[PDB]
Amino acid sequence: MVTAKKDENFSEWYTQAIVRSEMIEYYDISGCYIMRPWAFHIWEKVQRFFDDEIKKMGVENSYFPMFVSRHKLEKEVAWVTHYGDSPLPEKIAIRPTSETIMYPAYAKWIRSHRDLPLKLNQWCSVVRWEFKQPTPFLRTREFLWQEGHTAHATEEEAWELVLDILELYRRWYEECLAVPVIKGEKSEGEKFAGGKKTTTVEAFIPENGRGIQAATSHLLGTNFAKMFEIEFEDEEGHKRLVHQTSWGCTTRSLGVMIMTHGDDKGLVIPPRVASVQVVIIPILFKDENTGEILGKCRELKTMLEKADIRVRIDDRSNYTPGWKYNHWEVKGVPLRLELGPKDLAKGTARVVRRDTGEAYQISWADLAPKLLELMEGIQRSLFEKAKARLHEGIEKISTFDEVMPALNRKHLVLAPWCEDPESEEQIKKETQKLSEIQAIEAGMTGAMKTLCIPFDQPPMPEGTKCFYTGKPAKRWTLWGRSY
Amino acid sequence: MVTAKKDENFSEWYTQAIVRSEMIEYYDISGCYIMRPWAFHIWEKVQRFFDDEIKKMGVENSYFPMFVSRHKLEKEVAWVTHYGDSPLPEKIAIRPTSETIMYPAYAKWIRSHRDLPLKLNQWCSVVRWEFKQPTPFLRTREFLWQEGHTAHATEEEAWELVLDILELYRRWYEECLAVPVIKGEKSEGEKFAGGKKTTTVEAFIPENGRGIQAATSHLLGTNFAKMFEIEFEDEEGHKRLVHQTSWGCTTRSLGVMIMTHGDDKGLVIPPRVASVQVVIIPILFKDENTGEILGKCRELKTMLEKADIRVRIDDRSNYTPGWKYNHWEVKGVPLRLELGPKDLAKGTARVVRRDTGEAYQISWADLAPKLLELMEGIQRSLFEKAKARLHEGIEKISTFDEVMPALNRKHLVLAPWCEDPESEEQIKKETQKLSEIQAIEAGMTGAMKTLCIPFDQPPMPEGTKCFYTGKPAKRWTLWGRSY
Ligand SMILES: Cc1cc(N2CC[C@@](C#N)(C3CC3)C2=O)cc(NC(=O)Cc2ccccc2)n1
Ligand SMILES: Cc1cc(N2CC[C@@](C#N)(C3CC3)C2=O)cc(NC(=O)Cc2ccccc2)n1
Repeated sequence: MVTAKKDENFSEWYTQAIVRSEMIEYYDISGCYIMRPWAFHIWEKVQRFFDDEIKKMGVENSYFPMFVSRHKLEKEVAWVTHYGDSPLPEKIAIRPTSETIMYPAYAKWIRSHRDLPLKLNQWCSVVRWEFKQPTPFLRTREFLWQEGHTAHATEEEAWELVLDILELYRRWYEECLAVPVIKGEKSEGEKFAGGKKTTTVEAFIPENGRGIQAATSHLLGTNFAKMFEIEFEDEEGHKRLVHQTSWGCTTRSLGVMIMTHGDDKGLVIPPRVASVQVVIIPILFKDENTGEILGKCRELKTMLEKADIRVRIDDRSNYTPGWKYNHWEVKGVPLRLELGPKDLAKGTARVVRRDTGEAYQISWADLAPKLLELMEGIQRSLFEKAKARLHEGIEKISTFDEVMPALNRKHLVLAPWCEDPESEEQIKKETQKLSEIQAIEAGMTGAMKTLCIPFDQPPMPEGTKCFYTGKPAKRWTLWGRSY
Repeated sequence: MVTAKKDENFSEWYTQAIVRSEMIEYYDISGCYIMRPWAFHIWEKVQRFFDDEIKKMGVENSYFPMFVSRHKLEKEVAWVTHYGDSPLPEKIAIRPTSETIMYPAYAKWIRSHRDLPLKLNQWCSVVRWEFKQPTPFLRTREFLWQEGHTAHATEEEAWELVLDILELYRRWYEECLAVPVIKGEKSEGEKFAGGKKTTTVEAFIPENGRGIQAATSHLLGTNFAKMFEIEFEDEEGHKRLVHQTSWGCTTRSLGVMIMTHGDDKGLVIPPRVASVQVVIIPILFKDENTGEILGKCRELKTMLEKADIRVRIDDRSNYTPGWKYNHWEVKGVPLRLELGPKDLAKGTARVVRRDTGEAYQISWADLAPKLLELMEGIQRSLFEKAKARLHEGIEKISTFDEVMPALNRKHLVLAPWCEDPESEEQIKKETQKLSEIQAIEAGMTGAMKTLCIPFDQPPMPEGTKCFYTGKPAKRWTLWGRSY
């Protein structure tokens, strides 16, 4: 049983939810966590979704080495310096990302416009060795991801791909994980080092008021092509720099999903990614025809699987139905199906949905289409409720004086901004200081930073001033405390 | 074009075959190679096969960290000692294998016999940092693999799983990759450190006479359970050690496939793993109805894909058909389909098989079933020819005096052996010395070691003596030079 309340001690709630559901195990190296099958299966599902989608775009998978030489990297990094006891003459780094590993090869492979576009992806893990507090799934020292890297003859084609991938990330979060996200452009201070423009999808954790970057898609432009001499010839033979993109998304997505839909009973997993969509729990009275009940459960499982419903029967005789109900609730199975002698006699089954607890009596003949309908209802309900919480979590403001009250309500702020990079640094420092003072009156950082400049922009009145500098505002920008 | 001959300079042939087909790219860290899509797709195919098969056994995937603490590992390793410039207080190692990473968790997770069997697998890369000459695919410093790890209430159930997995590895090599392998038991000196009994499938490279371990499946017994205190209670409450297995297989399999089937024109890829099974090459005379020809090629592609045949049309107008024929031969596509105006007029297509060059004229209505039949014929032919070469490569001998002649014929030897571990060390040293002398008369190591003790044992006459010690022979053992 989960016993911390999600709305009272969120940190303890999260730990209990992911440990008691058997998703994670701890490890004696800080910032690294074991992903057990209950979590890993969800990763496999979103991996298959994204892989199928980028394959349709002509992206192909590959595998590049986990090590990068010092001079290539330096053209929060873990450095290998010894094999056994023998020092290496040049230290080598574990990849935090693979631009410097892949792009010398790109420079070799690309010669003609006929070689473009080049589109590669790899599924691997990377290491970003930071000393700040790690969080299971959300912010870890090693994490699983995919990184895609493309090169194009024109900036416009590269940008179109940046946005196509960002839309795939929106679908990963909203359509698979039922997590609402906001598409936007990163600030100059927050964009990828060396890139031209970084786009992002941002999510929100209401219980601690924090934004979090859900995935990222970078227009690198010609910057890395200049760095690595990646050029192509047109048909007349003139050499030009390629235009590049890089994009990535990680197991952070699972953590965001967990935090968005979980409740006081534990996990709630959206049906579209749940490894068990329906758990069948037979009633096993000592004084019943148990073989008949179990046989009917097997028949129902076969029937549901013909509709591609993922089913598990928990026929263990050493646990009670009440124990099983709690067990699979903690694990987030979206539907429970109960079958006992009285149901058998009626030709029906009792189905309980995990998100609301509502129960249904459903005839066996109706079971497959009704459960498909119910699972789409659960998926949409999880998304719509999360989207309403996202909406309620964003305050539209006009001046910096409104920031700290809004942050104290654990909200994000949407504010007109002049987009001066110095002003973002100053806002970060000032909000951190004010947060510290408030903490001392009270008995992760308190700084507010930009999350993104949203693609969907409210109207900007003619003389609207920047909320911090008073200079002419340029765009509406989303800010908050952040991971 | 490949221009080194496979039977004249095998090393150069192999390099040309894997580079000119765009399977590999070199890298500025020795022993690490980039896997380009043409190779990576084959890895994806065998990964899907093996993953589906172990899922049917109740194995579930997971992900454990790439780092292991020094004391846990030490309860050819690359050591991380710094993040940026900050030294760590305890150095941490990159996994060469994950027993010491996973089994503390196993000890925590396993409490009751009801928790058994526990069956986990992960797909990842590992690092074994050796200074010997590396070989693309076959012997690398970092390599992709899967490692499976199971725990059972009895030794017999664990052993049954060891053999079930070994059979899956036989299917991986023989049924997917059309590479014949020999199942056997490793010698005491060659078995997994800490394990009870190691089983193996061994393959053979005729051109350099070398055996190579294709995959491995270990009965760990209770040894690691003792090391890590992995115990379970029976229903009456007595604690007993679990019985464990570990097994692994790597991208080495791709290299073995390449070496087994390739020819002087380049790669030959078995249809069951070829990412392009049929390449359609339209004839594109300037004075023809090119749109009609290309339209028919599209129709044929759709028809073939309804039979799950993997098809690519090479409709590039800037290369000749002869250029395309060579291009896709070098890449190992098992079937080429040619279509020009005269074929269109006849309602047929011309199909050329990559392994033998035989051509067929096939009606469009017959195309799908005939090509399925032809691909199964190519697959079986590749396997049967490789199996005959394996058979011709093994000499059954009686005394050590016959070893060096057989090795000079680039053969393996099957010999009666007393199985004394000291005798294996002495045979290794003696054959290395004799090889060195022969080298100096002539203008990788020359040592002969055990490859395995095959499951399929010839009859052992009553008084048969060991070929090296003259003591009573115990079993027939397969020896050769080795990777
Ligand atoms: C699990 C996960 C995810 C991500 N990040 C980054 C942005 C990104 C996005 N979008 C990546 C480009 C794809 C993402 O997901 C980052 C991380 N760890 C770290 O920064 C290291 C760390 C560890 C402990 C505390 C503080 C920092 N850990
Ligand atoms: C690609 C690949 C494969 C394998 N091995 C091992 C046995 C095994 C089997 N069966 C593993 C258990 C699964 C296998 O495939 C091993 C390796 N590198 C190494 O030993 C490191 C190395 C590098 C250069 C020269 C010498 C040694 N490199």
